[PDB]
This record gives sequence, C-alpha cells and structure tokens, in this order.
Amino acid sequence: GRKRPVPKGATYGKPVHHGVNQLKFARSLQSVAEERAGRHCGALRVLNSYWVGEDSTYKFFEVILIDPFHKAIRRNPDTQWITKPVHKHREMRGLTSAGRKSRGLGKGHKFHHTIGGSRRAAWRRRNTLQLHRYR
Amino acid sequence: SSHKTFRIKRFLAKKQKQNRPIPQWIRMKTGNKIRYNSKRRHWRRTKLGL
Amino acid sequence: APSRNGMVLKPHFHKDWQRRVATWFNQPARKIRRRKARQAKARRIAPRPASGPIRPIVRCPTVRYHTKVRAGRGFSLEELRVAGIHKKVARTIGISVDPRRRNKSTESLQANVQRLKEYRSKLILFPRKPSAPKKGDSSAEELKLATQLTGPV
Amino acid sequence: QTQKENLRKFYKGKKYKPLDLRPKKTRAMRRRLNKHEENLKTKKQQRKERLYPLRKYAVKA
Amino acid sequence: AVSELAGHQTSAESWGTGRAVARIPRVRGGGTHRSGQGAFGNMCRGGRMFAPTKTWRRWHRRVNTTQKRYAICSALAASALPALVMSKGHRIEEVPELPLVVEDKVEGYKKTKEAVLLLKKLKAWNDIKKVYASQRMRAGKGKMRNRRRIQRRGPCIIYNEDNGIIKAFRNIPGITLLNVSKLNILKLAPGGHVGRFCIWTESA
Amino acid sequence: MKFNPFVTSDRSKNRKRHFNAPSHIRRKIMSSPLSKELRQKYNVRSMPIRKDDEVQVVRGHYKGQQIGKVVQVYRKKYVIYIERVQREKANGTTVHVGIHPSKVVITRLKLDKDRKKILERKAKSRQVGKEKGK
RNA sequence: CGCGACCUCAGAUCAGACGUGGCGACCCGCUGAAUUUAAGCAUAUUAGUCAGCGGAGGAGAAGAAACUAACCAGGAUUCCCUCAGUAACGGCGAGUGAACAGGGAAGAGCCCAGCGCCGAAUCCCCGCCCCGGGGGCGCGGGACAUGUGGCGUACGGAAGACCCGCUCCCCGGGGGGCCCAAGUCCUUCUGAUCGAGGCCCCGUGGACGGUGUGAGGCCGGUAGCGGCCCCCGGGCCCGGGUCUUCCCGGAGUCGGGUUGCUUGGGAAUGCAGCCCAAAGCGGGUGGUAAACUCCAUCUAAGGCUAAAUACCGGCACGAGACCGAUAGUCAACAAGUACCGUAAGGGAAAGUUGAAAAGAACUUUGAAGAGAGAGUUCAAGAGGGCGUGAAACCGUUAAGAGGUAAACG
RNA sequence: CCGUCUUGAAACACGGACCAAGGAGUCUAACACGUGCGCGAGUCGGGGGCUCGCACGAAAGCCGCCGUGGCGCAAUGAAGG
RNA sequence: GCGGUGAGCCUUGAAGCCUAGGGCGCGGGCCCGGGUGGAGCCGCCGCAGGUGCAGAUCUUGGUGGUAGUAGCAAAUAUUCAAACGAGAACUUUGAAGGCCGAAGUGGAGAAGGGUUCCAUGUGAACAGCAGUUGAACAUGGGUCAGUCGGUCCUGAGAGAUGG
RNA sequence: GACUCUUAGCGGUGGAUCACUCGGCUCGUGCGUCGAUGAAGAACGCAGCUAGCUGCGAGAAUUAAUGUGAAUUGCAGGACACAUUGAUCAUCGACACUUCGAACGCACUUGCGGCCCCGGGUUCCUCCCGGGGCUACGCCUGUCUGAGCGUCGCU
Ligand SMILES: [Mg+2]
Ligand SMILES: [Mg+2]
Ligand SMILES: [Mg+2]
Ligand SMILES: [Mg+2]
Ligand SMILES: [Mg+2]
Ligand SMILES: [Mg+2]
Ligand SMILES: [Mg+2]
Ligand SMILES: [Mg+2]
Ligand SMILES: [Mg+2]
Ligand SMILES: [Mg+2]
Ligand SMILES: [Mg+2]
Ligand SMILES: [Mg+2]
Ligand SMILES: [Mg+2]
Ligand SMILES: [Mg+2]
Ligand SMILES: [Mg+2]
Ligand SMILES: [Mg+2]
Ligand SMILES: [Mg+2]
Ligand SMILES: [Mg+2]
Ligand SMILES: [Mg+2]
Ligand SMILES: [Mg+2]
Ligand SMILES: [Mg+2]
Ligand SMILES: [Mg+2]
Ligand SMILES: [Mg+2]
Ligand SMILES: [Mg+2]
Ligand SMILES: [Mg+2]
Ligand SMILES: [Mg+2]
Ligand SMILES: [Mg+2]
Ligand SMILES: [Mg+2]
Ligand SMILES: [Mg+2]
Ligand SMILES: [Mg+2]
Ligand SMILES: [Mg+2]
Ligand SMILES: [Mg+2]
Ligand SMILES: [Mg+2]
Ligand SMILES: [Mg+2]
Ligand SMILES: [Mg+2]
Ligand SMILES: [Mg+2]
Ligand SMILES: [Mg+2]
Ligand SMILES: [Mg+2]
Ligand SMILES: [Mg+2]
Ligand SMILES: [Mg+2]
Ligand SMILES: [Mg+2]
Ligand SMILES: [Mg+2]
Ligand SMILES: [Mg+2]
Ligand SMILES: [Mg+2]
Ligand SMILES: [Mg+2]
Ligand SMILES: [Mg+2]
Ligand SMILES: [Mg+2]
Ligand SMILES: [Mg+2]
Ligand SMILES: [Mg+2]
Ligand SMILES: [Mg+2]
Ligand SMILES: [Mg+2]
Repeated sequence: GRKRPVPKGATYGKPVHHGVNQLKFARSLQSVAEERAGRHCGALRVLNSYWVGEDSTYKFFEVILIDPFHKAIRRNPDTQWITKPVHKHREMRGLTSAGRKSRGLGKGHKFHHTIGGSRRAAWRRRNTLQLHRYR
Repeated sequence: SSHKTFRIKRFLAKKQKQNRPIPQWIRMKTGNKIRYNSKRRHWRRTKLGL
Repeated sequence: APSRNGMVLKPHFHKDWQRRVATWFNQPARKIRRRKARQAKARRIAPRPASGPIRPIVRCPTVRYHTKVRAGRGFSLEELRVAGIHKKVARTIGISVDPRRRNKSTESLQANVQRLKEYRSKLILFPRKPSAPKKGDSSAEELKLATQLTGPV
Repeated sequence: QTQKENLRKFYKGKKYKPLDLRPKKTRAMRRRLNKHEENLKTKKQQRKERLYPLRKYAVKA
Repeated sequence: AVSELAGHQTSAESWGTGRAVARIPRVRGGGTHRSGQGAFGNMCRGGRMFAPTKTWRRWHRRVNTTQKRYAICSALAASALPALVMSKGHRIEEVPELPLVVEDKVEGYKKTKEAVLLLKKLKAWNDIKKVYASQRMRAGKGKMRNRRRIQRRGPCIIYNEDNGIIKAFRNIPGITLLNVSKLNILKLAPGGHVGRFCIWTESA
Repeated sequence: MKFNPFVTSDRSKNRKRHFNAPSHIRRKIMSSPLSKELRQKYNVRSMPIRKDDEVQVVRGHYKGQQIGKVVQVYRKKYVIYIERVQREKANGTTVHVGIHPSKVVITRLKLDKDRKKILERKAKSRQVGKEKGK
C-alpha cells in the first residue's frame, strides 16, 4: 500500500482523515512500472507491459518501448501512429493498457462516473450551471 | 569594500553611469512630457539592492 | 428561517458555483459557424445529398415509445444480403451499414429491404470515367436531374 | 553572404549538412514525418481503395 | 461586467483595535504611500465595488409569439390613421393618401437620384428635411462610446422583393427598409410609440 | 455606411492610427487639393504635398492669393512651411508658421519620374470609374 | 590449451539520431486540505475542491459494446435540450444526486496477436549509379526462424471446385502593394471657422477620423461580384455468388475473499493493496445477499481513429444601453516603475499652456530670487505641474456690531 | 448638541476638529402570492433548423402537432395495482 | 446612460462655478438676472441603473485651532585682527586662550558602503541658526603588480555518480 | 484705534466640479506558432550630442533584400542630382546574433583544464603567445574493442 507521507503520523484535523497506514494508491503497481521506465528513457515511447514474477518484496515487469525516430518505425504504416506528438509520455497521461484500467472507463451502467471521458470531465459538466440567454 | 569581485564592480559601474541628469536638449523634443530624471539615486539616502 | 408557508427548498448552491458558469453569449455565433459548415460541406459533395446516407426505419425501443418509429444508425447485414448489395460497396453508394443490428422480426426486415430497393432505383450513379460509362447510368439521366437533395433522404 | 552562399552550393545534394545550413523552421516542425512517409499506405489499405472507391452519385427527388 | 479580480489583487489585513484607526483592512508592507491604507471595501479608494456587476445578468427577454404578432398588427393599423402618424411628428400634410402605395417599378431602382426624385413627387420629401434639420450631437458620454451623432426617424419603405431597392435608398438619412415578409416592431414603432409613416410597394 | 467588418469605426482607434502613424502613411494623410486648372489639365483631384511645390493658403490668418513655395514638410507634426507665411517673434527673428496641408491648394506641381507615374495612375483609375456610368 | 561459435554484459569525444527547459486559459494522470454548513460537534458537508506533483495538444480525452434493454426492441464516442432536483444516498438531519428511453449537433470506421498457409516472400545500413526521396545495382554489411512480410480478426475467415462479372486504383481561395465621386461657390459671423443665409453637386459613397468651432462635397477614408500589380494555395492490379472440406481468438487475468479510498449505487458503483486464483456449449452483464432452472444479451484481460465539444494564456481583429483619471486593470504617464523588506514577497503617486511657441525682445531697481514698464495672443482674469478653478482655511478693503461663549425659532 | 443603543440621553454613556470626493439591500437561481398582458383545455420554442452578402442585425421573422419535452387536463395506495 | 420626440438650444457664448439680484413650490427642488467660463447641453414619452450622505475610532486628498507655542540644554571655550565677499558669531589665514592626552577627538586596515575620493564652478533647494562652507548641485579627473591579496590546499561541512 | 464676530468684493491656499480621453473593462470572431539549429528569463553593452523608456547585439536606436518615392528633425553634420538608377518609413524571406540561463570540458560571491588543427616568436621541436575546432548527462540503431570456474564445439 501507500504510507501517507506525513511527519510522525500527524495529519491535522477531522478523524476521517487521520489515516496513515492502511491506505492504497489509485494506480496499480504495473502502471508505476511503466511510468518509471518512461521517465528514464524519455526519448522512447511506452507501448505496453506485462508481468514476469513477483517476490514478497518486489514485483517485476517488462515494459515494451518504441524508439519513434528509427526508420524501421517511421516507414511502417500501422505503427507510425506512435510517432505523432500526441503520444508523448502516454504512460503519464494514463492511457497505456495498465494505466487505463485505473480510470474507470468502460461502457454501461457500471461506469457512470466517467461518462464524459474521464472522472473530471463528467464532474465538470454536471457541476457547471448552464445559464442560457433566454432563462 | 576594496576587495570586490568582478561581477560586483561591473554592477556598480552601471549604477553610476545611469546616475546622471537629463540632457537639456531632451526638453525641446516634440511631445516631451519629461522634466527631470525621476529615478536618480543618492549614495547617502537610498542604498542599492546589492 | 422558514417564514410561514412555502416549500422546503433545497437549492444546490453550496459548491462554489460561480467559478463554473457556462454563459451562452456565443450562441448566435455558433449557429452561424455550424451553418457555414453545412453550406461548405454540401458544396464539397456536390450532387451527393447534403445530409449523408439513407437511414433505415427503426422502431423505438420501450413501451412508452413503440408506436412511433424513427431513423436508425444503419442497415443490418441481413437487410443488405436480401436486397442483394455488398456490405463494402454500400457506403460508397450512400447506404450506411450498421453491422451490429439484429433482425428479430420479418415485417421490419421487409420494410427496410423495401426501403433499400426503392432507394436503389432512385439514385443516379455517375460513372468513374465520365468519358466511358461502364455500368452506371445513361448520360441523359445525369443532365436534367443531377441536383443535390436537401433534408433527409 | 558570399561565404554562406558558397557553402550552400558546396553541400547542394550531399547526404549530411551542417546544422546551420539545414532549415530552421521550428523544433516541432522538424520532428514531423516528411512528405513521403506521411502518405505511405499499407497494401491492405490500398487494396481496399482500388476495390471500393468512393463513388459520385446523386439522389433524384 | 467589471473585472472579477478588481479590488482583490492586494494583500491586506485588518490591524485590530490597539491601533487608533478604523478596523478596515489595510495594505501591508512599508515604504510607499500605499502601505497601511485601507483596502477591499466598497468605501475604500481603490477597493472592490459593491456587488460587482456579473456577466450572467439576465440580459435577454423572451416574448410570446402571439404577443409579438399582435404588436405588429397594432403597429400596422396605427399607421393608416393620419392623426397617429402626424402625432409621431411626420410631415404628411401633402401626402396624397394613407396608406401610401407606390407601384412595383420602384423595387428595381438603381440610383439615388431617381430615389430622391420619387420622394419629392410623392410629397414625402419634407419628412426627409425634418431629418436633415435634426442632425446634432448627442449630449453626454455617448460621444466617447461611438454614439456621437443623433437624428430623426423618417419614412419606412416596405417592399416585397429586392431588385435594387435597398441600394437605391440606403444613403438617404433616416430611411428604414423592411422586407414585408420579415416585419419588425423595433422599426415600425420606434421608441415604443405607434405610428411610423410607412410607404408600401404594391406587391408588398 | 461602412459595411466592411474589417475596417473599424471607433473614435479612439481612428485617432490612435492617426497620431502615431508611420511616416510613409503620414505622407498620404498630408495630401492637398490641386487647383482648378490642374484638376482639369490632369484628372487628379488631390496629391500628397512635396518639398518644392508652389501653393497658396485658403483658410486662416495667412489666407490670400500669394503663391508661396513649400519649403519644408514637417510630417512629425502634420504641418508644412511656406516661404512667406511668417511671423516674427520677440527677438526680431522670424519663424515660419506651420499650416495643415488640407488648407492649401497646389498651384503648380514639382514633377519628376515618380510624381509623373503616380499622377498617371490616379488618372487611370478614374477612367475605369467613368465607364461604369451606364 | 589455444582457436572459434553463441549467450549475457561492458567501454568509447565511435557513425548517425533523439529526450531534458519554458508557457500552462482549456486537456489528461495523480495527490488532496481546512475555513464553512449542520445554529454545538465527531459521520456527513465544504470537495474529488484550493494549494502541491507530473504530462500534452491546437484541441485534448473518449471511441466502434464483455452496451442498453425486456420492447413490435434499440446500436461507437462526444456535445445540447429533456429525463430531474427524479431513482437513490443521507447523525434518512443538514444536505447530496445520476442513468436509459425520446429530441437534436455531428456522423466513419478499423487494425493486430493467435490459428494457418506462402522456398524470410520482410526491414535497416553502406557503396556505386540515374531524377529533385524516387529508381537501379553491390559473391556489400546487419536485423530476423526466441518469427519479419503478404492474406486474414468475430460483421466470420480460408482453401478447393462450380457459376458469373470484369479492366483498376494511387502518386508526381489567401497574403501584400498602389489607386478610383462630389462646393473650399456667393453673402455675413469669428481669433480661426467645418457656423448662419442663398444657389448647388455626388450618392451602390450622409460610417468614422483629421483639419484653428460644429464638414456627404478640404484631406484620409467609406461604397462598388471596382481596377492594376506581385506572391502563395511513375507505381499498382481480378472480383462476386453457390457448394463441399476445414479454421477460429488476448491469464497472476477474470473471479472470490478481505482492507482502504470513492460513488446516487443501496448485503459492497468504481479503483487499489494483499491472499486465494480460474474456465471453454466457457466467460461477463441482466441495480437485494443465496441455491436451482429457463431465457435474453455481449465477447474482457491488445491497438488506431476525423467531425460536432472546451479555451480568464498567445497572436490578430471587431464591437458595447460599460468606466471616464479617488472610476476603469495595480499601471491612460520613464509601471510591476520609484520605494520598502535579509528573503519569500509587498507595491504607489502622477493626464489637460495655446489654434500656433507667437514660451515675453528691450528698458529699469536688486547680489540674486524676484518686481515695475513694454511686448505676444481673442485671452496671460491661459506665463512652462500653466483648461475650468468649488470649499475648508487665510490676507485685505467695505459695512454693521460686541461685558451673560457663539449659533438658532 | 447632534447621530446611536436604551425603560430612560443635554448628560459626568459612545462616535464626531474642519472641507471636498468616494461610500452601504445588489445580482443569479428557486419558490409563494398579488397585479398587468396574450392564448385558452390547452399553453410555451426555451434547444435546433431555415431564411439578400454580418451598418443597425449577436436583432427581427419563420417552422409543426420540428410539440421531443415541461407544466396543466386524475386521483389513491408502501406496493401489486 | 438608451430608444423616441421637440423643423429644441448653442462661439451673437454650452457645461460648470459664483452671487447683499428677481421669483416660484408645503417641500424634494426649480426658473430667471448678473459675473466668470470657452464647447457642448436640455425639455417631454418610454427604458435601464454601480442613482441622492453628517455620522461608520468610515477611505483617500486638502486645511485649521493649538502656535510663532513646545522647543533648537549630554560630553569645560572661546577671543582679536586681516582677507575674500552684495552680505561674515559660523569660511580662510595669523595671533592668543584652551580640550582629546598614545586603552586619543592621533595614524592605518577588515566587514559594509559605492565615487562619498580630488579639482574647479554654483549659491535655488538640502546640511532643523547662518554660510563666501559641504559628504549638497554641476562639470571634469582619478585606482597601474611574476613578488600585496584572490587564485591553490584541505578544515567543520557541503555535494553529484554507482546504488 | 486694536482685537473679535457676521456678510459681501477682491487677493491667496487648495485641486472639487465640468468638459475632454492614443487607457481600461466586457463580450464576440479568426488563428492557435517555444526550445540543444541554444528557448523563456537575466546580465552587461550599443546613438555626434543620450539618463530613463523603447529598439538592437561588437555588423549593436541596426546590415542586406523587397515595396515605397523625398525626407529625418531638439541642435548640428553631411547627404541624397530621385536614371551614373534612391531619402525616409514600412515589410522582412537573406545575413548576423556578447555573457549567463535546460546551459553542454570541470567549477562559480572564485578560477583551472584536456585534445586536434593553424599562425607568430620557432624557423616540426615542440616550450611561449594568438586564433580555430571539439570536450555534458540520458538513451536508440549500428560499429569497434573487450569480459566471464555462462553454454558449447574443434583440437
Ligand atoms: Mg468530515
Ligand atoms: Mg483490473
Ligand atoms: Mg545609511
Ligand atoms: Mg445531421
Ligand atoms: Mg495485414
Ligand atoms: Mg453632463
Ligand atoms: Mg515539458
Ligand atoms: Mg457549525
Ligand atoms: Mg453559528
Ligand atoms: Mg465552532
Ligand atoms: Mg467529496
Ligand atoms: Mg491546482
Ligand atoms: Mg485523441
Ligand atoms: Mg448512448
Ligand atoms: Mg418537474
Ligand atoms: Mg458530493
Ligand atoms: Mg502472423
Ligand atoms: Mg474625396
Ligand atoms: Mg470635426
Ligand atoms: Mg467629417
Ligand atoms: Mg462521499
Ligand atoms: Mg434480484
Ligand atoms: Mg485513443
Ligand atoms: Mg489622477
Ligand atoms: Mg488626480
Ligand atoms: Mg486609478
Ligand atoms: Mg477632475
Ligand atoms: Mg478667456
Ligand atoms: Mg483661461
Ligand atoms: Mg480644457
Ligand atoms: Mg488644472
Ligand atoms: Mg478646448
Ligand atoms: Mg488655472
Ligand atoms: Mg469696521
Ligand atoms: Mg442602562
Ligand atoms: Mg441624544
Ligand atoms: Mg450625569
Ligand atoms: Mg459602546
Ligand atoms: Mg472624540
Ligand atoms: Mg458624495
Ligand atoms: Mg399570476
Ligand atoms: Mg451607470
Ligand atoms: Mg461626506
Ligand atoms: Mg520659546
Ligand atoms: Mg579630562
Ligand atoms: Mg586616518
Ligand atoms: Mg582611524
Ligand atoms: Mg538651515
Ligand atoms: Mg571632499
Ligand atoms: Mg473676505
Ligand atoms: Mg482637474
């Protein structure tokens, strides 16, 4: 889990927020792996990742990267989409397969939280006040 | 002080070259609206940033 | 405080609302901007009918609305098979296939086959090379009636 | 200007140029795909476009 | 609307009551005239105004369609009466007939010379000279706000189709041109008062 | 009225584009009418004033029929100096009184290759206008 | 006991490339309060909000059903109107609170892995040779059988026969410049007039601005589907229908338990940790936990995608029943300036001579500042912080009065 | 000797030396009733769309059972109904 | 302030301001005369507000009374003559009389200041009297290194890389 | 007669009112563009007389080119016959662009290198001086040089 980074366990105010120990992080351990490979290799593009064994202490993932400037990749349609600038650091905007699952996307009644395209997009729309011209 | 670095001596050189009156021929330009150097510094009253 | 008589109101304004207010003062601006993109698209597709493909007849899906009928997303593959036109030529003709729509009944199957055949007799198909008509249409048919259709097909 | 124009002529068509001779436009614009691999299309995509081209039709009223 | 940040982009705190000054908030720091002088209130120099004008005031009003159509009919019927048209101040003492109907050759006019000559023959030209007499400056702060010149309203030409009739007038001061299929209460009753003098074409 | 939505009508924006206007735009703003002889000898109505034109004043205190040579075009103040529009100051010395070139009238032009070709250009564009009188 | 394959792994100022920082209005991912409200307060609320951290684009995200439904069925996403202050949550208090159908805007669909067949049919690099990357060579290197390319993806697909139909497809308006109608007519005002009379002229132009007041006609412009000028916008190649024989799918994932946050989600809506941990007529969903059984529905654990949508930042424009110099931005001006503070940071005041400098020559008293004459100007009762120039307050002249402080009815 | 709070102010209660200028029941939403108007068992386009080329005009007009929908025309029961 | 309207008003003088001038209205207020002023303004019918001030230890700006008052009193001290000068209690030169009294009121530095250094000129402001003086104002000038310091070294400590 | 009080005229002090407005604010539209090819930012510099603002980079209140067609202007200066072919302003596509800064040899309230090429004193010899070029981290493809009681083969 995620220990809350507060000195000596003293969060301040309101005992619903007194939690330090049993707290959990919102993204998964696989998604934390894809971020750490993408921050180190900034010139590459994170494609996807998988699981190769745990431990009690550690957990190991192999992360598939793509160099977007090699001409075995820029000269291949159906993989040259990742050379577009809108796919830079796509593990940090949370949209590889591992980080996508923490966002609550999906179709149906189980996924009404993200029915604009994210949780913040839905929340923004149902909390603006539409003041038309002819109220 | 007498012991100073080079980039402080050059900082003090800029601040005493702009510590100067306005030229008298400036006042005769068309659309003047300026009459004295309003940002003139004195060593005894207003100290420098440095 | 409640004063004497009236509703127990619960107004939803406890949540810093005036930071998020969508005014509508660009409303006549965007009715003009949308309308200038209808007029611009309709002259890009110059005899093609200004509104997109033909849409099927679709029965509305609940007990409140099943007496009325509307236009759907597209024609099912079973309607395309028995009207006898391929599912990959049909978008090039303006028919709009919908591949995930089932046909549970027969007379709603037949009403869209009848719609498809009546469309196919009605559209005018120009040849690829205008200097050499292969199978499309007669050149007299393409002259006095080659106008763009307005509104839905 | 005479010196720089001679160098532009010297590297007219060599494989690699100095960085101050090759064009400046914008850092982001130098990263985009050039005009040949922008319009490369696969064989599965270019078989679909000869078999099923967009037709020119009209619908009479 | 006034700016959302106006009067609040200062750091200011009240001082309390040990000091013998009022308990209004005061600008902090030192060294300038601004320091320790009042802030944030509507009574403070350079403060926020009271109830700052928001942009979501209800600017627009809707009127029922039957009520808008009945303002038109009441405005057209008031302009067939010579008393109500003259009380609106128009110079129709030599106009041959109300409602004044001219024939559809007028709709294909091109030049302003033949346009003015039409209004002189129909004796509707003294009404244009009351517009030229009334051209003066507006009084007030409108002159800084692009509303410098004011003038009288003149006649209202009402046509069926444009074949040149808009370009032919368009330049005579105080001439409103209405298409008959799209009539407007803001132009057939200026100021809210009935009885604008209207000139009709025969097809309209 | 103005129908172009791209040219403005705003009083404070038209004054701003007039008072600090660049000096080749000030040259067009500092134009002047031609005389009645020169409007029909040429076909041009008005022409931007030049260093050595001859001109006469039609408004103000120095109004009269004396012909004066332009002696300086002071585009910084939108004003021109003519040889005999003078007054003497307290010293006894004499200064020129600047007057705005919209209040003078060019009685002869100072011609050269550039002022010919822009004087045939302003004559051609009227002839395209006078054939549209149909 | 060396030589050589490969595998793992090092070092280079190796040959060629790429990332880092900024901005951040809007966008995505995290992290995440407390004022406050509950008339106290601890759950709730404030609020998935401020602040904090990361990452983008001209939009972004989302997206072609592991969907909605239960009907005579709809059919990717996004946005609008409505559903609706409703179902539901809630010290069931305060408060909170969606979705589906319906109507619109826009509309577009696709690709792998796998399974298989095709003599790896594939890609990068280098060298030479022909066009301004193309094309062609190399007993040239290398990647790659630990799997590149073609065909092909759930809407089925393939291979065979059989019937039928043919001649393909792709690639090599905008910007800028200069111009275009008509009174300085007569008379009279004025310091000057763009005024006031009179006689008009242009009008597809009577918008606005400048000009010594107030201008369609003096000047720039304005109007015009007005003009002229310059500049930019070889490759590749069968398809369909029937029939037989075959081929069919993503795992420490689903799912279950439990803990924590979250949600309208209520015997658990989503997300995460940890433990357990799959199946193949299976799996998911079918808003009350469970067993049983019919039925419907979709195909999760891989990927791409325009439009409709957002925009307090940027570049560039246009407008206003807005403000008019203590107002409007803090800033109409040498303003984030002077100044203050070690620093983080805080942060002003200040517009107007006149049409034109014509900015007072000269004389005279004084050491000078300052005066007196003289002069400019329509005006110095406009003299360089100078338009107008109020009051508080002060000097002076004039008039009236004065030992219960003035003032007042 | 005025403003103020107060049972009670000339007060030995508080604030006020003087003058100018600024200075405080606003706007949005939701209700309730009262009043004016239009239509009337209906009513309303509010969203969208259509209309010489956008001075005014970001206005105005039009749609058709685009009337989808809101409210109203039927109540009661926790619910089957 | 906006839509209308007064063939409204105005350089033959608008607004504004002033007024022992004339009046009107119960009043809110208004009209007229006069003076000053120098370019715009107002009436009716509607429309819209950031719409009326004596107060808030109200905000900002100005100004009084107090008041020519408190004051210009810590560390013993001045005087005569001359010079320059419009002008001398305060400048300079001389003469006297004195004080710091070598742990200085002396002679040099480190921090810190930043041109104050040095000439000449001014005589408005500033130096809380005054100045012919100045650390003020103006105009010029001035800091020279193989050996004197920095630079180099490590100290308490600070700090990347591998992890 | 002073003083004080009241009122007016005139004179001050003061800067309200009024008129003005190259400024804001608000709404809308169209675009929607930074950077290792050195950005944003900062420093110092640059004019005949020049402090600030503004513009600019040792080519420094700008060079070229193109359009424009006689100025700029506070003073001076000398220009430019305007075709022996161009003043000025605008545009801007050519060229230039000091130091710091992601900031790039290492370091920084300071300073010291290393490598290669060129020049000068040398008269290849590499000591001195000047000049030029390179010398950051991460990472990809490829190359070269390796390492292993890793897996093996042939000896
Ligand atoms: Mg709580
Ligand atoms: Mg999961
Ligand atoms: Mg000091
Ligand atoms: Mg549509
Ligand atoms: Mg393929
Ligand atoms: Mg006024
Ligand atoms: Mg970044
Ligand atoms: Mg409470
Ligand atoms: Mg309370
Ligand atoms: Mg409390
Ligand atoms: Mg919450
Ligand atoms: Mg934040
Ligand atoms: Mg996207
Ligand atoms: Mg849906
Ligand atoms: Mg309701
Ligand atoms: Mg909530
Ligand atoms: Mg394969
Ligand atoms: Mg003209
Ligand atoms: Mg004018
Ligand atoms: Mg005009
Ligand atoms: Mg909650
Ligand atoms: Mg159930
Ligand atoms: Mg996507
Ligand atoms: Mg001011
Ligand atoms: Mg002021
Ligand atoms: Mg201000
Ligand atoms: Mg004022
Ligand atoms: Mg006067
Ligand atoms: Mg005056
Ligand atoms: Mg004035
Ligand atoms: Mg003044
Ligand atoms: Mg004036
Ligand atoms: Mg004055
Ligand atoms: Mg007396
Ligand atoms: Mg009491
Ligand atoms: Mg009392
Ligand atoms: Mg008592
Ligand atoms: Mg009290
Ligand atoms: Mg008191
Ligand atoms: Mg007031
Ligand atoms: Mg009612
Ligand atoms: Mg107002
Ligand atoms: Mg007051
Ligand atoms: Mg005394
Ligand atoms: Mg002693
Ligand atoms: Mg000493
Ligand atoms: Mg000493
Ligand atoms: Mg003194
Ligand atoms: Mg000295
Ligand atoms: Mg007096
Ligand atoms: Mg003033």
